[PDB]
Amino acid sequence: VSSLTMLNDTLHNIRTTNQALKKELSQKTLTKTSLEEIALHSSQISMDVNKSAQLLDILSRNEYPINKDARELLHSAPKEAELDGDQMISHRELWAKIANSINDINEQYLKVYEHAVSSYTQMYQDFSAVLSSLAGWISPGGNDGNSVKLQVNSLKKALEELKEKYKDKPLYPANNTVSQEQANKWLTELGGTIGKVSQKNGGYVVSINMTPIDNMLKSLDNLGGNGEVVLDNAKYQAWNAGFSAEDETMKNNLQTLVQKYSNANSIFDNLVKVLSSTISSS
Amino acid sequence: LQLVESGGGLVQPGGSLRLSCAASGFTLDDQPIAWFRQAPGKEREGVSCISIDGNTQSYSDSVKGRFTISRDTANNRVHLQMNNLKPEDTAVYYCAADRYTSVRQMCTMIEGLHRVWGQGTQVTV
Repeated sequence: VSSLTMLNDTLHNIRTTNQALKKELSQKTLTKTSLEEIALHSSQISMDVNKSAQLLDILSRNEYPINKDARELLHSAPKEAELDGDQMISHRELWAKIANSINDINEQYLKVYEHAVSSYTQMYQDFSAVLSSLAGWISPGGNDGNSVKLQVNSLKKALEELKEKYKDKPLYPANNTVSQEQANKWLTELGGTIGKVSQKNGGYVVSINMTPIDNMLKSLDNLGGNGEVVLDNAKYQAWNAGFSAEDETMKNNLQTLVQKYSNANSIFDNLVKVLSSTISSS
Repeated sequence: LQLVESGGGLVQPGGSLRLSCAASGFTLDDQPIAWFRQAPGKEREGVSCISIDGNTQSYSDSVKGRFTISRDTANNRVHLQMNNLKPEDTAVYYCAADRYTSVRQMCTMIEGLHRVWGQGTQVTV
């Protein structure tokens, strides 16, 4: 009885926080500040999820009844939550089934894509920082104004430590390992390009796909030279185009991850709302 | 296709000017933009530059801290806010477009890369 009102308040708390999170994700450019806010909102959602998980265990073992009408509301719950109403399951089971749905959506959807977005964002921010410093490695060169001199080795090392830094940082899961079949199944449902399956000791992991940065490093290797190379403006333009093309690729990959994260919020929002309606009807 | 500067004129030491780069049949947003200046009998030098996305700005050594470059994508313009104008800055100021570069976070002051130039506006201190 008191649990219900506590749970209903906890559920609305989760709804507002979720909406604040969605505003953070619709922003054009995710900054370090943006990631910090996203992190806070997520830890708040987990705080109320645990609070909810304990109130539902109470309702489950007490066998608080969810009346016919109230159960039918659950049919509006998102298909991802795997909540249907009524048919034949006890009050104990339904309360537990609701707690699992909240926790599973938060653990397998929210937290997962919140980490993926965080990982790829941090990498892209460091990548964009290298591109911002690109003029530092470019010099006039030839005395006619038709050439430019590129510090190929410096720029090469800069991109290679970028790769070294995120070479291991996984997209999914944030820490643990996963079976080959499941790591592939998470990658196949992501978009193939963003991530790569890699064996992290006893198990597997979906790690950041470094092909965009490997493509840039190979463009630099194909320039030759021994530290510095003189490029005519036409060749500089061609090379520079390749670099900006991979920036668009990674920008695109990041937008895809943020969309998966955004889609997860929509799932969670739909569930929490439906649960509030069901709670209010008991 | 025309690059076009404005905002010049005669000011005294410690004063300020706000140069503007505008264009016809040409969007300054499509490539990096730089400001050059040339005193009457000296070599043309670079002053500052701004990247395509506007989040990156560079300034020559003899200009840092005092000047500020920004983009006005709304009206398709680039501004150069020159503050505490010391007498050395007397020169014709040009804004130029580097059409070779396509990376959006970078900008250079290399004259050879800029092939679209404005007429220039006189500044005197």
